[PDB]
Amino acid sequence: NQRDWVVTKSIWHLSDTAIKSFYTFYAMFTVWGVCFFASMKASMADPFYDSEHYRGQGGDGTVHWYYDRQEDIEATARGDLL
Amino acid sequence: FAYPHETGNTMLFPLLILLLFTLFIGFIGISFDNGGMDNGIAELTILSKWLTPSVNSYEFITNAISSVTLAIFGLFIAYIFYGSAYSFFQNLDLINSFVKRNPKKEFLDQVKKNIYSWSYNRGYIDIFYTRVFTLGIRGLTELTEF
Amino acid sequence: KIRNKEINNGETGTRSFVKNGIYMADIGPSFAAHAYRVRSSAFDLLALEDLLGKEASNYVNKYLRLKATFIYYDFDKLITAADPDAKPPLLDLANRLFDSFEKLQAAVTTKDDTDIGSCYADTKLILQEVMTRM
Amino acid sequence: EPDLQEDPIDKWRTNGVSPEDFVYGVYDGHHTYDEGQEKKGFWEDVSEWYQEAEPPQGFQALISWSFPPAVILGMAFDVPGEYLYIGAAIFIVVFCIIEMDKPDKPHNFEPEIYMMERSKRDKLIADYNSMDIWDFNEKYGELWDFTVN
Amino acid sequence: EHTYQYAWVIPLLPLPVIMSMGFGLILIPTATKNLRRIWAFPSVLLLSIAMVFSVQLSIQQINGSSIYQYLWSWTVNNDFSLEFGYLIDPLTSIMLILITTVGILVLIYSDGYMSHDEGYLRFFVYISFFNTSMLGLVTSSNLIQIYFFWELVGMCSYLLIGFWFTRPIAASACQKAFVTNRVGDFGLLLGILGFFWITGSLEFRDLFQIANNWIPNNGINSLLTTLCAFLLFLGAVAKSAQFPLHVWLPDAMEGPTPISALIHAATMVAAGIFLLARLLPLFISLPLIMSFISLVGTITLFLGATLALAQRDIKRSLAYSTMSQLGYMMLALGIGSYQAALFHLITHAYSKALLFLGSGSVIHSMEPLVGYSPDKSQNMVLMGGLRKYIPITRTTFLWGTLSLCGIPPLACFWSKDEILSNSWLYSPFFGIIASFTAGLTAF
Amino acid sequence: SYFPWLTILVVLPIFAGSLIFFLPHKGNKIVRWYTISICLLEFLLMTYAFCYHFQLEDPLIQLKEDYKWIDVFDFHWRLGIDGLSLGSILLTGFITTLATLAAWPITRNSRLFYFLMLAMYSGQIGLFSSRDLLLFFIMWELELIPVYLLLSMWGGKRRLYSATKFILYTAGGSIFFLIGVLGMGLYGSNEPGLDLERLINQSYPATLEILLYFGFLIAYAVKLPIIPLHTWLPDTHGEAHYSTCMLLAGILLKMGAYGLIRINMELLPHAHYLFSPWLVIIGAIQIIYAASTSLGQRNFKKRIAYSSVSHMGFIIIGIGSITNIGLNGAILQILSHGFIGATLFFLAGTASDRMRLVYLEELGGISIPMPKIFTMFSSFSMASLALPGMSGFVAELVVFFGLITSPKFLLMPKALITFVMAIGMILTPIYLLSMLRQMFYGYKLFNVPNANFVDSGPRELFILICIFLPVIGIGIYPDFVLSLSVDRVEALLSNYYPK
Ligand SMILES: CCCCCCCCCCCCCCCC(=O)OC[C@H](CO[C@@H]1O[C@H](CS(=O)(=O)O)[C@@H](O)[C@H](O)[C@H]1O)OC(=O)CCCCCCCCCCCCCCC
Repeated sequence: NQRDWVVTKSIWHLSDTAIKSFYTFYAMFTVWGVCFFASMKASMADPFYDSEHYRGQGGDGTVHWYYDRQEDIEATARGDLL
Repeated sequence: FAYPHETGNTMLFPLLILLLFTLFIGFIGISFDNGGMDNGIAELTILSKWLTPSVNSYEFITNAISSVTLAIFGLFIAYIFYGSAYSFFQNLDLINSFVKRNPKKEFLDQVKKNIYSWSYNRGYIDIFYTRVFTLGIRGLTELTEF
Repeated sequence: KIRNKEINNGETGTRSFVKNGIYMADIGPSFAAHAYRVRSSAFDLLALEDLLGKEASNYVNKYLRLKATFIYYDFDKLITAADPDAKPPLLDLANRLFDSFEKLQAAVTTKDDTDIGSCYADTKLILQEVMTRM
Repeated sequence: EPDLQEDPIDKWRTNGVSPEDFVYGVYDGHHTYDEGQEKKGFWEDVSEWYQEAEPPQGFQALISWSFPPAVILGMAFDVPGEYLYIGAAIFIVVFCIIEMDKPDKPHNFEPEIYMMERSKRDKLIADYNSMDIWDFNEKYGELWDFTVN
Repeated sequence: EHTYQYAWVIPLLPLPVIMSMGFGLILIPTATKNLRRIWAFPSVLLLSIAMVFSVQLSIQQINGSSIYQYLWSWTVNNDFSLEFGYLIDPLTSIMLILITTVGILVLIYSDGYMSHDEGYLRFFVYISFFNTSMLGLVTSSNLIQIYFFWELVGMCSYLLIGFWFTRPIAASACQKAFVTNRVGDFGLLLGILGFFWITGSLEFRDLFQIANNWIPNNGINSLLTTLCAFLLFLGAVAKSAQFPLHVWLPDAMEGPTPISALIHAATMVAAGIFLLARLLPLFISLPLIMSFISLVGTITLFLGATLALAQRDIKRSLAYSTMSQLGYMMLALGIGSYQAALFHLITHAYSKALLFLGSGSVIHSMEPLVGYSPDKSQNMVLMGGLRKYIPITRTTFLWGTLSLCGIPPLACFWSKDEILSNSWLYSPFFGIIASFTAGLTAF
Repeated sequence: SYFPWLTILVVLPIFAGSLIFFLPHKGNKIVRWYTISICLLEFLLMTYAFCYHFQLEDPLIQLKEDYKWIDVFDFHWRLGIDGLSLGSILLTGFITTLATLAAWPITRNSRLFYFLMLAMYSGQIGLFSSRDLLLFFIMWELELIPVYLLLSMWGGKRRLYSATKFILYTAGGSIFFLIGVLGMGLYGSNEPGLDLERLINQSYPATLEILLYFGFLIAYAVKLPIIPLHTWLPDTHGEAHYSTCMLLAGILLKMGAYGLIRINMELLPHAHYLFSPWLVIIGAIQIIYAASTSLGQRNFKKRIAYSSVSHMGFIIIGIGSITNIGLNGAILQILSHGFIGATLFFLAGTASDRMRLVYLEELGGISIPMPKIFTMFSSFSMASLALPGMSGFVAELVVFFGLITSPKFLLMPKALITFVMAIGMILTPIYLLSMLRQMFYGYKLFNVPNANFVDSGPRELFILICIFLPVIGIGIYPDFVLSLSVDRVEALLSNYYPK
């Protein structure tokens, strides 16, 4: 309503009301069933995960492949055998 | 060899329009002595700070006089120290005297040696939070790690 | 885990819509700090049937309970702190209100459309009078 | 593999990994007093930026563009939910069987097979994309057999 | 007039541009950043409407009316409810005018200033977002819903301080300028929860009534109602720049000059003073806090005053001066006669924004002669003497700095004189300090 | 209705992923699409079951069913969704679909990997939908092997030590859970006993309530990190692939809270009501201890792990302080953290793998080459700062309101604990912005070469945006996640007996 508070230092009066989405909390979840549209933004090109400046695909592969050092020591042994 | 010429045509319009504000706004609470005019029905002596809750006074006159006296005194010492000499408001006779018989120059400068040393140190309270707080938590993290 | 000190609002089978477990801060015993929160709470249940009067009234029985428990307790705390004379009629008022609240809750629990409003008319008529007898 | 060593250990809380703001080799020359005005419009810039994916090509675009204006209208002139959740259902299947039936590219496969002697071309392109189940080139047993010409 | 049930569109008025740029700034970065100057118009116009929708909302209050407020329940769950909404009382319209005017002006000044820069559009988005958040804070019904905007303007100020995000000092000042008002909002939230437990409500119409009159006797809460209010006062202190928490304004002035003029007359003063002025109905029952407010005011006043000395960086001495000036407002609030404190705030807002904009103009004018470098520019000891070269931006600096010094015909005079009179009327103990700083500032 | 949904919803992922095996088709390509289609189908079926086959207005169980499985120790296929479960079920489906998407460019194995992902999917839903205690335990421990394999096959430098510590620690923690199972299973097994619905009326004697309570609480403190039982988290988070870690620190942690809500507060009241205050104290000191040790770390992955640890104190303090909102604000908190922590770990793992530098001191100015990562990172940092607007605020606010209006406290600790809790707001930005400033601000070398430095493409950007939007949508109007009317019966038992 429009209750009229006569406060002891000023000239107030107010008006309030209660509102809440009745059941459209279902309809908004249905609309957010747009994750079924997560397929057009996945078939798009990958930025660099397919770029030529990338080989090795794990979570530590490219970073910690890093043991061509052993193969290089072996190549050194082979060159010494030559 | 260049010169500080004017800025663009857009950083002056707001300056001017706001200069228009820094003079008129004083008319909100203009005064308390009959307002200032018997005509001009645009809220003359009902001073426009009526939004707030719900000759001139001799005491207020003398209080404002003391205020503006300290104001002009500060302005005057500022003009003495920093102001130029080619103008007509630095008599410079006294200036030509308060270097000749300056008695306490041996003491006064030390006051300088204090005051500046303070302001450059940014009001040491700033260094306090540095040498206490951001050096306290930096050790507290190490402690709760160990 | 909270008791009442004037047992006349409890009708047969002494209970009500009330939902225990609601924190009501201490306001002090006085017939000025209870006749005020009772007002400013009974003001809300006027604004109740403004938007959530129709349109899936499944939250109405989740807010009427709440903002009527305040009334149910503060009105007892009030009816205690009053002179002997003004107590009978204030109690009579109490009786008609806290019965209309049970009626309204029981009617809205059925998920109707016109019965809800027809019943709310009576608790509005009475509840607009509560904001004056204070 | 040389991997030169390190040096007089730096502040644990080095303010910003940066050059200390003495030799910050321009103030206002790195971020602000910099811009001019060149070219390139708006629309021929937008429809030259949605095509650095070839995101769909053909039919796979029609079923992907006309879907949102059919599942935003759906929340009006209302139709039962069952209809709405088989619509999105048959989409996610049709769009999938067109994706997985597109050709393959070298970056898709293993790392140890990504790096061939540039015979990867006639090993994968027109060699993989021309059969169904042949496994004559089944070289996923890595010991460098390479089993190809 | 009934022009209230449509007033709620004020804090949401510029928003339909912000989301329509950030998206473009994130999805399509090379197109929106090519409509560079055009993007200024849809913003400076929209916010403009707010201003003309506020004077008509304020003129009414001048003609005499009654304040309104609208409450809506945005949560109905088991055993309590939460409200939101706003109110339009005299102070709301005052701060509304004072924010929208300086906003619509600094927008054009920024269009002039940041014209060679690169982050034009991002800068405009930040400005509009800070503006629509501040416009929200000033019109807010219950405490929780003003806290919801307090931290928003805090985050806006943070993002604006470290704007260029690449100068290794502007990357070390934003962090401090966030953590300080973070401590402030910590105190604010603790005080809010304290008063909630003590009174049981959140809105002013009930808090002012309950807390003042009805409360139990010394069940220990008396110590709590003395303590909790100190926390709200601490928050209002930290958002402003008072004595214990002032270390973020001088270095926070590192940001761009228009922002340095919007976070020293629009938010620095509003979020600090406004809250205390609105919560004044509470503090009249706590004489201890009435004295402590005046004490911290007349401490930060004199402290800011005696630090503008010998500080040879214009965008730093200006910040010290505005802190020493906010000292006066904090003192004036601590004696009840805030009817002049608000007037002093209204004067000082413009009287300082003008000086900040003038300083920015002076910097960019002399910046081609010395290298592109702070402390090689904006250092007025190798500068000095510009009356001959740039007059139109000089008369404004003079007629602003004289007004700030205090001269009868100009502004910022009739306010500080009234508050000095009231200070002397209270007690000489800090009346003499006020009188002395009133001359040190003129120096 | 009797057409079983939950049975389908549990046996669809693992079954339809078992076809990845025995399918010789390619190296990596077709499996990605065949897995994402199954994930989307499952999520759509989930939301269809929720929308038109649920009420939000009755505190009983919905869609329940049961069978006969072993019949010696009464243990059935009993299965049913309820109010508390629903939010976590939806969040699991959502975030696990998005994690499987984020795992797109994996070609190392790409056949065992997606199958294990689907297995973890099915296990999570099985646990969150359980209705029989032994079956709850089965679903609990079923996921223990897939996560170990995902750790030991992909992720981090020292994957092995982290993986073995994690598996040993969790398996050991589940021992006390099995102890509680054996304890309350044999307590009058003629009365159903192993039907989590028909245990609400059990009146156990003293000195046995406490032992079962502790047998469950130890396992939960193992799963959900509580201070003396948290040492395992930094290793198993700083070493996991971001695809794994998303669902790991967004779902698997919240199981320790969902179980504590479901089988402790609902079954053992007078064993939990005499132990709530110490839970509250532990959570209060955890909120500050986790942050004070986070600030000390030096590799930002472990810093993010500790930030995830810290927010798990609000859940604790909401489980204690027995109110409707305190318990209810905990659920909103687990949702608004399953969003934020998952997204933050995704961003950490995406910034890394582009710079190959883990220690926060050498991270130059990455803002110059890649703007969008910087934007979407600062945004979620703000979210984690409990900043208003975003959903990281309202959860903590309701937690405060639940503690304040609690009935099992009288004003002495009800204020000091609130104080020590609010210190978290002073403490958290100090360690979040300290990372945001070292790793992003400042001008590093002239990193002009557009190689090993590319802003997020379409997939990662869409993932970030699609997880971000729910945060705003919930923080603006938080009644999308207050569809809980079980607490009006969940907190009905406790609320009058002694003390
Ligand atoms: C009237 C009497 C008054 C008496 C005094 C009262 C004072 C009250 C307020 C205390 C002062 C607060 C100043 C904050 C300054 C700041 O933000 O620094 C910024 C630094 C940034 O951190 C650092 O930031 C660095 C960057 S930089 O250096 O900041 O640029 C970064 O490199 C580094 O890693 C990082 O650690 O912040 C800190 O290091 C610590 C923040 C302060 C923590 C305060 C905790 C709460 C204190 C409450 C006290 C209550 C007292 C009463 C108890 C009953």
